[PDB]
Amino acid sequence: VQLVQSGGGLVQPGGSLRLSCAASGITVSANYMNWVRQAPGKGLEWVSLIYAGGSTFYADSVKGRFTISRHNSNNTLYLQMNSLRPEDTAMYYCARDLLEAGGMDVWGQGTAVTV
Amino acid sequence: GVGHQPYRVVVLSFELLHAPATVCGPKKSTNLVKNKCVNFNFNGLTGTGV
Amino acid sequence: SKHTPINLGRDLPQGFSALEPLVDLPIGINITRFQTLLALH
Amino acid sequence: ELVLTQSPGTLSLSPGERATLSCRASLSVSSNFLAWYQQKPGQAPRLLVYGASSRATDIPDRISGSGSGTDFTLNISRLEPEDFAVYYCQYSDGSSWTFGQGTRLEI
Repeated sequence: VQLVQSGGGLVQPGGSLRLSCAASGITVSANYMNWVRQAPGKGLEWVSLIYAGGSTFYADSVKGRFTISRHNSNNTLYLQMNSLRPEDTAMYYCARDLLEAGGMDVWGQGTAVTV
Repeated sequence: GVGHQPYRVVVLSFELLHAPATVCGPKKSTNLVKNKCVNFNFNGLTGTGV
Repeated sequence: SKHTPINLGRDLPQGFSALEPLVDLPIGINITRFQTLLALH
Repeated sequence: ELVLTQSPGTLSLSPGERATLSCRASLSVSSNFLAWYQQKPGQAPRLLVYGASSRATDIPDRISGSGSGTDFTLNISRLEPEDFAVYYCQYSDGSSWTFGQGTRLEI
């Protein structure tokens, strides 16, 4: 019923950046998670998807530079940026988009990636 | 166009076990000679003769 | 199998009759017990 | 994969009048998995309609938004001053995911 994105900030490229997209009440641990970026001066673009089953689909450009995991007791998603780049500066959006509707989007913590 | 057409899909599966196999083909029949020395293979029987 | 309607009176008659093959089943299962169906209800 | 030109990029509208807003798809796309949804920059975006058939929540449900083939649009019956946001036209496949850059509605 309420979501917060916490832990994202300014870290050097090449390292690992951690972020938590946390919900309250609405049990999304079996729901369909999509992960979207928004670069400055650029529109929204989807990157990552993780489902209830053990199947991970990522963007074509980045592919294996992302890590996503889901907490088994609470509806919190921990996501990890690996091998960062300065051109990867973007604000972050996590969502619970079902194929039927794709609702309740989140404001998202404003983030930037640089040296 | 081609992207959203109803495509009929059939999946064929098989496995091995100690039970004998079934779909082993229609096989070959010749019926060539009835008087001369040949090499016959009547239902897995190997031999020669007239 | 064999079916022989030559019985006269009673008893298992003296004589001799072999058994022809009838069918073969490719069923690989362990067999340990045997029972009979006498369905006269 | 899917190209979607969302038109027009500049608007000179005013609240309280009829507006028709369109997105152009690539190849004869359907609308049963289409997603029109609102977005306010700097804040949380909102949902307009799923499947372009039955309108979503938190809206007075006056949008005649539908389409087929390459023709997808929404006609608003009455504009409101609260509607000055960017709308996103979307379609989903279940295995391929493509976005559409939204259109700027100002005066």
